[PDB]
Amino acid sequence: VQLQESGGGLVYDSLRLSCASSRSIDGINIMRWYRQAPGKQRGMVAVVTGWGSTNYVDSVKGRFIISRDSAKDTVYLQMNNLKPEDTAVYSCNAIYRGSEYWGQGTQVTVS
Amino acid sequence: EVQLQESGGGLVYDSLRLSCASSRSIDGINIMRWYRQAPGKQRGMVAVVTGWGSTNYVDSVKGRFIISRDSAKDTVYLQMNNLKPEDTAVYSCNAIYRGSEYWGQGTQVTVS
Amino acid sequence: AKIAELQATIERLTSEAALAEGALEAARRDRSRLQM
Amino acid sequence: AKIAELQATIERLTSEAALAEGALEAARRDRSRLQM
Repeated sequence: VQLQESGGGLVYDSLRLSCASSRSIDGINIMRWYRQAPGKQRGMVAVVTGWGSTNYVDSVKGRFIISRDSAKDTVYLQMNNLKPEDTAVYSCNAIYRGSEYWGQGTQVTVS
Repeated sequence: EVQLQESGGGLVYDSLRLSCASSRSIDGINIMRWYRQAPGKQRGMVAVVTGWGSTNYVDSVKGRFIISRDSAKDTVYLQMNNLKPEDTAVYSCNAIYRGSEYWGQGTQVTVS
Repeated sequence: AKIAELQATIERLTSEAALAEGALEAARRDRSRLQM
Repeated sequence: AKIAELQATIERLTSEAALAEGALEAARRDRSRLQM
């Protein structure tokens, strides 16, 4: 399948994240957010599924939050008044139809 | 609370099995596994298995730890062979009924 | 109900890791912050 | 069909968790080694 990755930005937030699929829309399997400080191993950030369950990676409670419409599968995720050290490549990453899939990933300063 | 008792281990230097039958939901197969915890550290898992035949394992125990089952009398299988002298490890099933997770007496099975 | 409790699996599952690697990621971050 | 999708994603996620859990088993014992 094909996806879309964008919406990150470069700050020191007041920005929006928009994560869609080109297809397989809203057949909402388990689908996840990622980040990675460079030269290291990429990992878990945030995940939402058939229920949009309210859980992410511990470092979020009050800072990273989901929000979805099936508009073009352009699920979102809330990234406000951030915490700096996350400054790294972010990437939503979804697993659909019995197989995993990966987005682009964008270099992002947060601080 | 559902008494998911497991037992039948041994303590020596290999289908040794915390005989992992049921008193509730006789193979009410929703979600179940085994865990482990190496001393002085946190807990973990040797192998996580699924009522749907997909019974995979912790990445290391490959080649020696395989899980199967016998639901016809509710008897899931912890089958091993050729004890690797490291194999001092904690062995116990784990299960998740109604979403609520479940545990037993468990055992740090003393085996080489 | 075949759905209801089969569907009841994932949410604890997806909650497991989300809590799980947190410290595991925090500790290895805390591995990195003070060791190398 | 619905049951099919739920089932498949279950098996994938247990694959994922097992690999991740072995990895951090290795990482935590490494942390303990550098402790000792």
